[PDB]
Amino acid sequence: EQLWVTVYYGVPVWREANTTLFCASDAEVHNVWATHACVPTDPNPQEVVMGNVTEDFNMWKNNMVEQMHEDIISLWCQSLKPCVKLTPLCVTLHCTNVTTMREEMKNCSFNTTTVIRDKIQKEYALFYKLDIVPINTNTSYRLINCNTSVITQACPKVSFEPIPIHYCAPAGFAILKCNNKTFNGKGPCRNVSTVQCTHGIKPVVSTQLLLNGSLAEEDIIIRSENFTNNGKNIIVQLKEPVKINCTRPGNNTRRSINIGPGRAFYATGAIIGDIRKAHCNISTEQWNNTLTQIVDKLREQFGNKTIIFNQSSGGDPEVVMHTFNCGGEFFYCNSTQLFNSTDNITLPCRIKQVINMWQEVGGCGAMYAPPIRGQIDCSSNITGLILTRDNETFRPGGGNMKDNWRSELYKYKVVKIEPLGIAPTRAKRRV
Amino acid sequence: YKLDIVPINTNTSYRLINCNTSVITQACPKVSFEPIPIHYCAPAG
Amino acid sequence: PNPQEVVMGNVTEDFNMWKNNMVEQMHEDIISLWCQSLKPCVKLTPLC
Amino acid sequence: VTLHCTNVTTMREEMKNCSFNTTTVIRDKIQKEYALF
Amino acid sequence: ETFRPGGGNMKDNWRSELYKYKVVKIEPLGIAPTRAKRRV
Amino acid sequence: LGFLGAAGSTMGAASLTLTVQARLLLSGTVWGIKQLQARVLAIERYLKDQQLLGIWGCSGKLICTTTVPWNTSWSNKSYDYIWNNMTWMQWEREIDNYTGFIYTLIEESQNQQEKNELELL
Amino acid sequence: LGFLGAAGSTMGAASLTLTVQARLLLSGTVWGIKQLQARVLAIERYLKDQQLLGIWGCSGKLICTTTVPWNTSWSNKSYDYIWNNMTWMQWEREIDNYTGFIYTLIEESQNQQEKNELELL
Amino acid sequence: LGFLGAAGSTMGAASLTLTVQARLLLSGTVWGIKQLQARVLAIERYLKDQQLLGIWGCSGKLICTTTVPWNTSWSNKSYDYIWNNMTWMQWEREIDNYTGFIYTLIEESQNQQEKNELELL
Ligand SMILES: *[C@@H]1O[C@H](CO)[C@@H](O[C@@H]2O[C@H](CO)[C@@H](O[C@@H]3O[C@H](CO[C@H]4O[C@H](CO)[C@@H](O)[C@H](O)[C@@H]4O)[C@@H](O)[C@H](O[C@H]4O[C@H](CO)[C@@H](O)[C@H](O)[C@@H]4O[C@H]4O[C@H](CO)[C@@H](O)[C@H](O)[C@@H]4O)[C@@H]3O)[C@H](O)[C@H]2NC(C)=O)[C@H](O)[C@H]1NC(C)=O
Ligand SMILES: *[C@@H]1O[C@H](CO)[C@@H](O[C@@H]2O[C@H](CO)[C@@H](O[C@@H]3O[C@H](CO)[C@@H](O)[C@H](O[C@H]4O[C@H](CO)[C@@H](O)[C@H](O)[C@@H]4O)[C@@H]3O)[C@H](O)[C@H]2NC(C)=O)[C@H](O)[C@H]1NC(C)=O
Ligand SMILES: *[C@@H]1O[C@H](CO)[C@@H](O[C@@H]2O[C@H](CO)[C@@H](O[C@@H]3O[C@H](CO)[C@@H](O)[C@H](O)[C@@H]3O)[C@H](O)[C@H]2NC(C)=O)[C@H](O)[C@H]1NC(C)=O
Ligand SMILES: *[C@@H]1O[C@H](CO)[C@@H](O[C@@H]2O[C@H](CO)[C@@H](O[C@@H]3O[C@H](CO)[C@@H](O)[C@H](O)[C@@H]3O)[C@H](O)[C@H]2NC(C)=O)[C@H](O)[C@H]1NC(C)=O
Ligand SMILES: *[C@@H]1O[C@H](CO)[C@@H](O[C@@H]2O[C@H](CO)[C@@H](O[C@@H]3O[C@H](CO)[C@@H](O)[C@H](O)[C@@H]3O)[C@H](O)[C@H]2NC(C)=O)[C@H](O)[C@H]1NC(C)=O
Ligand SMILES: *[C@@H]1O[C@H](CO)[C@@H](O[C@@H]2O[C@H](CO)[C@@H](O[C@@H]3O[C@H](CO)[C@@H](O)[C@H](O)[C@@H]3O)[C@H](O)[C@H]2NC(C)=O)[C@H](O)[C@H]1NC(C)=O
Ligand SMILES: *[C@@H]1O[C@H](CO)[C@@H](O[C@@H]2O[C@H](CO)[C@@H](O[C@@H]3O[C@H](CO)[C@@H](O)[C@H](O)[C@@H]3O)[C@H](O)[C@H]2NC(C)=O)[C@H](O)[C@H]1NC(C)=O
Ligand SMILES: *[C@@H]1O[C@H](CO)[C@@H](O)[C@H](O)[C@H]1NC(C)=O
Ligand SMILES: *[C@@H]1O[C@H](CO)[C@@H](O)[C@H](O)[C@H]1NC(C)=O
Ligand SMILES: *[C@@H]1O[C@H](CO)[C@@H](O)[C@H](O)[C@H]1NC(C)=O
Ligand SMILES: *[C@@H]1O[C@H](CO)[C@@H](O)[C@H](O)[C@H]1NC(C)=O
Ligand SMILES: *[C@@H]1O[C@H](CO)[C@@H](O)[C@H](O)[C@H]1NC(C)=O
Ligand SMILES: *[C@@H]1O[C@H](CO)[C@@H](O)[C@H](O)[C@H]1NC(C)=O
Ligand SMILES: *[C@@H]1O[C@H](CO)[C@@H](O)[C@H](O)[C@H]1NC(C)=O
Ligand SMILES: *[C@@H]1O[C@H](CO)[C@@H](O)[C@H](O)[C@H]1NC(C)=O
Ligand SMILES: *[C@@H]1O[C@H](CO)[C@@H](O)[C@H](O)[C@H]1NC(C)=O
Ligand SMILES: *[C@@H]1O[C@H](CO)[C@@H](O)[C@H](O)[C@H]1NC(C)=O
Ligand SMILES: *[C@@H]1O[C@H](CO)[C@@H](O)[C@H](O)[C@H]1NC(C)=O
Ligand SMILES: *[C@@H]1O[C@H](CO)[C@@H](O)[C@H](O)[C@H]1NC(C)=O
Ligand SMILES: *[C@@H]1O[C@H](CO)[C@@H](O)[C@H](O)[C@H]1NC(C)=O
Ligand SMILES: *[C@@H]1O[C@H](CO)[C@@H](O)[C@H](O)[C@H]1NC(C)=O
Ligand SMILES: *[C@@H]1O[C@H](CO)[C@@H](O)[C@H](O)[C@H]1NC(C)=O
Ligand SMILES: *[C@@H]1O[C@H](CO)[C@@H](O)[C@H](O)[C@H]1NC(C)=O
Ligand SMILES: *[C@@H]1O[C@H](CO)[C@@H](O)[C@H](O)[C@H]1NC(C)=O
Ligand SMILES: *[C@@H]1O[C@H](CO)[C@@H](O)[C@H](O)[C@H]1NC(C)=O
Ligand SMILES: *[C@@H]1O[C@H](CO)[C@@H](O)[C@H](O)[C@H]1NC(C)=O
Ligand SMILES: *[C@@H]1O[C@H](CO)[C@@H](O)[C@H](O)[C@H]1NC(C)=O
Ligand SMILES: *[C@@H]1O[C@H](CO)[C@@H](O)[C@H](O)[C@H]1NC(C)=O
Ligand SMILES: *[C@@H]1O[C@H](CO)[C@@H](O)[C@H](O)[C@H]1NC(C)=O
Ligand SMILES: *[C@@H]1O[C@H](CO)[C@@H](O)[C@H](O)[C@H]1NC(C)=O
Repeated sequence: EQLWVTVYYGVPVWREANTTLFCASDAEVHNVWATHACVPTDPNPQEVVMGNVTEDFNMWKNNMVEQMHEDIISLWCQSLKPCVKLTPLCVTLHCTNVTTMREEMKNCSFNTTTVIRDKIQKEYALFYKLDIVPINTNTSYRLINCNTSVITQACPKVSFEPIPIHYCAPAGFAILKCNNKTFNGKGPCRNVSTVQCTHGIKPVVSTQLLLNGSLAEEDIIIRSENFTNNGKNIIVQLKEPVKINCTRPGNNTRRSINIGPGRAFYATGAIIGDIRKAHCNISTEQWNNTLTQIVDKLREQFGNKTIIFNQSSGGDPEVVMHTFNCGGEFFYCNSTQLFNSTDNITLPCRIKQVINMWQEVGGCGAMYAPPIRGQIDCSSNITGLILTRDNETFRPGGGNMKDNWRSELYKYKVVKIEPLGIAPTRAKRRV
Repeated sequence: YKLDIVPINTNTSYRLINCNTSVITQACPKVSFEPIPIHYCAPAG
Repeated sequence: PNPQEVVMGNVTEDFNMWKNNMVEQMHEDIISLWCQSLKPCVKLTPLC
Repeated sequence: VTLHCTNVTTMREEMKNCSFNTTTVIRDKIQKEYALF
Repeated sequence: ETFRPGGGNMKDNWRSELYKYKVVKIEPLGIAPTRAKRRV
Repeated sequence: LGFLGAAGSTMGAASLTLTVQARLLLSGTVWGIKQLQARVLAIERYLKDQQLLGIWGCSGKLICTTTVPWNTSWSNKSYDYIWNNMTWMQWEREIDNYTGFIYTLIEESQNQQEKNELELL
Repeated sequence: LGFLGAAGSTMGAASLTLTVQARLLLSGTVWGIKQLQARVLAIERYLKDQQLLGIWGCSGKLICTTTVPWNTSWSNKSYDYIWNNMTWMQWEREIDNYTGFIYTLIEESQNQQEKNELELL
Repeated sequence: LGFLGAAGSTMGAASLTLTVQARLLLSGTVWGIKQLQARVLAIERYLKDQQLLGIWGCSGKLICTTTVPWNTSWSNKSYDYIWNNMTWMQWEREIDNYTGFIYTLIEESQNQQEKNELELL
């Protein structure tokens, strides 16, 4: 026929396009995660229900995580520069036994800067054995990271609690979320939906244990492209969250040193409570409850008590011991009992002030939190779990940063609109 | 000047009035200080 | 270039002096100029 | 800093093997390193 | 006439490559007489 | 219904979602720099799409009447049968590798009756 | 006369200042960052107001002919009597708490005759 | 042919390069800041030119039919003789020192029939 053409604008057509994401506070003086420059308004998102869409999601290839991975490093590293720095403090410390507070505490002397530039007074402050490293016989003791990179002090007013945030692309972009908990997303989602912006996601940092995560619908999901992959390994979503509690009831005082002009370096004062190391409290039957679930499902993907949980060989402290973050502290819990294939069991935990977690990932000064004057008594949930494949034996692992955030962005993808389209109709109304 | 300097030995222990509180910076000599008039007005719309 | 200063008429408009934020907007502006004009300059320390 | 800086003990011409009295990495205990210039 | 090496000014080492280039601005607006008054 | 509402709905009778797609296309520290490279992108995205509509003599109508007829090289698709059961996703994929030629052709034709308007009076 | 000229002038016969309001709407270190968050804001301010006009089928006309009639819930105002002595400031305040419905309703009608245009031929 | 193609071609019959000029007008660290004050300038350059066309009632047509006639103060140029041999760049130079009056005068006439449209019905 004498078929003409016409163009329809505003029609739904898609395309995958890497781009940037916004931040939404959804909510208080400062915070390491900004949450103040983020747009707070989320006026009743539509969460429009799409249907009959055979859309494919790729979870390894998705770059929302990679875009977010660089964002987090930027926030931490950029939130440290506009405040004091430890140096000059990593001079050799005339440092001896403790005169009684004990164990890691190694009451220690400085012999460093006065405040009036020149005089140099011999002040002192406590330190932990993990923080301090040997280079005299047993007095040559300095900081563990002064040999490698400059050290910066956490800025006291800056908080650390993981205030939830939301990510979403600007206008002209859409977010695809398929609402059905049976997807190890590498193929088609059917019940897809659009949301104006992402729901609550809490940027928490840990290793081998994901805390304060999504609420499971009484289902256990394991997502990995190749169950026999030689690289990255199993990622687990757990049962209804289990109440895990950790605390260090070691009430401390706060000491001011005035390391330099308008600097006011801080360090642990003393102990006036009871010598009780940090510990974590998990229920005794919960770990068996989740055990039987993953075990029964593991019999399908893997050959069917032949299941053995063994500790990692070692090589990196950031991986061997479980990493915690509550109340501004940074615990290091010996995870022997968690993965031994096993009242209120007690899990030992140590504390080290200086952490270089953000020095080996993007590169800048190592961080160390100042002591907190009050109690912690921090309680938290647990919804994720990480294991590695070597009868089949599972061991703790991870290491790579891009693991702790894959458990919450599996059901999200950035998509580009293509409103242009051509259709044939009748035409030639014009000249 | 006496106002700038503050006492901390007997009468020579005299430092600056603000070294013990905050860092001190010097204005560059080229930077002027006269209050040149300015105008404030919003963008289009 | 030669502002118009157009004159409105018969307008009953209320102006709030305490509540206006032009001053508050400009108050932070002045601090920014002063504080940001000193960083690219020599620092007295070490001299105290 | 002023370099306790002498002739060359052979390297020659513009090479003037030289000492520093540096500041060391432990922020104290200056060590007397050397290098060429 | 004797020639000697010189220069000194930094705006010499790059003049030899941008002699045949020029930034220009477009002026898409124009007025043309025609027949009109098709509207009201 | 709403932002990209009725995406899986009918092929041709789903025009009710045209207006809701158009309205939400533009109106809707570390983050601040990111916001600058998040809002300018949204602006030119709307203008780039509006650029094609404006030059073709079909600005702000949601229907773009033209004079260039169909060509055998695109595809053979019947009327009223392909227009009730077909995924609009796949339809664009069929023409994407050959979509770009139409934009130049329409403007070449759009300039024809543009000149004849003065001549025809 | 000029920028917002004749603001206090008549209600209906003060249309002469429509064009001057439109031209000035967009054409017109510490401050550099401020200017960046001062010029983009001006751009979207023009586009956001232009977005509503474009979708309603009255782009670039200064008059928006429509099909949706009045509703009793807005107000009872006579013709040629309310239109010669009333503060336009107060006029907007009356409906501002219910003006949001018009934008969606007009679009729901603007798309109707868009479809009928092809059908009516 | 292309970006500013056929610039030296005929005076009036070179309309074929009108559309190619319009499409390329917008679509197309140390330098990151430079890029920010390089694309916003590109955007407003398109809008500023588009502002004049939008208010004159000739948006997206490539012609602007008006009612204001010629004036003796511009120049005396014949038809079909000046329109086949003359540099367009030189043509603009003659009126550039008096071009500004046209923009205001046209809209004073554009707003006229805008009112009469409702009156004439
Ligand atoms: C998974 O999610 C859970 C739930 O959020 C989370 O547990 C929560 O941890 C946070 C810390 O990370 C806890 O919040 C802190 O709690 C204590 C005590 O506050 C409680 O008790 C007082 C008693 O009066 C109540 O008023 C109060 O509402 C709480 O119930 C405090 O140490 C903390 O307050 C300080 O931090 C705030 C945020 O930065 C500041 O706004 C506030 O001013 C306090 O700091 C100031 O005062 C201190 C006083 O000593 C001083 O030392 C500081 O220098 C500063 O001046 C804070 O409220 C929260 O209670 C936990 N929630 C529960 C239910 O236990 C898990 O941590 C999380 N998991 C992971 C891994 O992150
Ligand atoms: C870490 O080690 C350092 C170095 O040893 C240590 O610092 C010491 O603290 C004690 C705290 O008592 C200081 O001793 C005080 O010094 C003067 C002496 O004139 C007085 O203020 C005090 O005397 C009163 O208190 C005594 C009890 O403490 C009474 O016996 C006495 O009668 C007075 O009432 C007291 O002697 C001492 O000077 C410092 N030393 C240095 C070198 O700074 C610190 O306590 C250790 N920290 C921990 C946590 O163990
Ligand atoms: C958005 O852009 C990013 C890059 O800016 C895209 O991710 C990257 O995609 C490229 C291919 O386009 C990948 O390159 C290939 O990677 C490996 C390197 O060993 C190898 O296969 C090839 O030699 C090649 O270099 C790259 O790996 C990949 N990832 C990264 C981190 O760069 C991404 O696809 C884009 N996103 C979209 C279109 O949604
Ligand atoms: C901080 O560093 C200074 C560096 O001068 C230390 O000064 C040293 O103090 C010790 C005693 O604490 C002195 O030792 C004694 O000195 C004399 C002989 O010089 C004599 O009394 C004894 O035989 C003994 O050696 C030492 O001389 C003195 N100087 C040096 C260079 O070491 C100071 O002790 C340090 N303070 C802290 C808290 O570490
Ligand atoms: C800064 O200082 C630290 C602490 O001294 C340096 O650590 C060094 O680490 C290596 C590798 O582990 C040690 O070498 C050998 O390691 C094992 C475990 O002890 C064993 O084979 C030997 O006993 C030996 O220690 C080394 O001793 C250790 N210290 C030094 C002074 O080399 C770190 O490498 C230093 N960083 C930089 C950038 O210089
Ligand atoms: C495909 O995904 C959509 C969007 O999530 C699903 O619609 C959702 O269906 C559930 C179950 O009926 C609705 O939950 C109900 O909501 C209210 C309380 O909010 C109340 O009726 C019930 O107590 C229940 O919680 C949910 O509202 C609804 N979501 C939306 C946005 O309408 C749909 O079921 C999914 N389809 C399939 C086949 O899985
Ligand atoms: C780095 O600077 C130090 C500053 O103390 C230099 O130490 C100086 O070393 C020289 C020998 O190289 C010493 O000279 C000898 O000292 C004593 C008398 O004090 C005696 O043995 C001799 O009569 C001779 O004078 C000197 O005393 C010592 N101190 C000073 C203040 O000069 C060091 O040499 C410098 N290192 C380098 C590599 O330049
Ligand atoms: C496709 O799904 C829609 C809802 O999104 C439903 O109305 C329609 O009947 C489905 N079509 C088929 C062929 O299953
Ligand atoms: C003293 O320090 C040494 C060396 O670190 C340690 O082995 C010992 O246990 C400490 N003794 C006491 C009584 O604290
Ligand atoms: C949703 O998940 C259920 C439970 O596994 C499954 O039976 C159903 O087919 C899924 N529906 C989809 C993807 O539309
Ligand atoms: C998984 O990895 C193993 C080991 O490399 C390989 O033999 C196998 O083919 C992979 N599976 C798939 C589905 O590609
Ligand atoms: C832990 O999960 C439970 C599930 O019911 C929820 O009610 C609770 O708020 C969660 N706790 C936190 C701190 O998110
Ligand atoms: C810790 O000790 C300090 C000593 O001043 C006291 O003020 C504070 O209340 C104590 N914290 C407790 C009991 O949690
Ligand atoms: C952990 O603390 C929570 C909150 O107080 C409590 O409900 C729970 O019983 C505790 N866990 C155990 C194992 O007692
Ligand atoms: C863990 O592996 C080690 C060797 O790496 C072995 O000696 C040990 O018995 C294993 N433990 C368990 C509980 O399987
Ligand atoms: C954890 O404790 C076990 C004994 O319960 C011990 O063998 C192991 O070395 C400890 N691990 C660490 C990292 O301290
Ligand atoms: C765990 O059980 C012990 C039993 O002695 C009890 O004292 C303790 O309070 C319990 N922990 C909780 C409820 O968190
Ligand atoms: C409005 O102002 C004009 C002058 O701008 C004046 O002539 C007229 O009387 C005023 N109207 C009223 C009601 O005051
Ligand atoms: C289709 O396009 C081709 C390529 O430009 C052209 O030769 C041909 O005449 C056009 N028409 C048909 C009916 O193929
Ligand atoms: C056009 O496609 C139709 C599809 O039904 C087919 O019957 C016909 O043969 C095609 N024509 C040519 C020339 O390929
Ligand atoms: C669409 O439906 C018609 C009518 O039943 C049928 O002839 C045609 O094959 C269908 N097309 C597709 C692609 O399923
Ligand atoms: C690419 O163009 C070819 C013809 O050249 C076409 O067959 C194909 O469908 C297009 N799209 C692809 C390969 O995605
Ligand atoms: C006015 O709007 C209401 C609410 O939508 C509607 O029910 C009614 O029919 C409309 N018309 C009149 C005349 O009230
Ligand atoms: C509408 O308002 C007018 C104002 O004059 C009033 O006379 C009339 O009664 C009102 N109608 C209703 C139904 O309230
Ligand atoms: C406007 O003027 C008319 C005619 O004089 C008068 O009836 C009416 O009340 C006036 N309205 C107001 C609001 O003053
Ligand atoms: C606000 O809305 C109310 C009714 O909801 C209306 O009476 C009032 O005029 C509106 N405007 C105001 C209070 O400025
Ligand atoms: C030309 O413009 C002038 C100046 O505005 C005006 O007086 C005159 O009437 C216009 N017409 C002619 C034919 O000159
Ligand atoms: C207008 O210019 C033409 C150019 O040919 C000339 O002949 C004519 O005399 C001019 N008219 C006036 C009034 O200057
Ligand atoms: C243009 O050509 C015409 C016709 O030959 C001639 O009369 C006229 O003088 C020419 N104009 C110029 C400016 O050369
Ligand atoms: C400038 O204006 C004058 C008259 O004011 C005119 O003669 C001239 O052609 C214009 N253009 C120039 C000098 O480029």
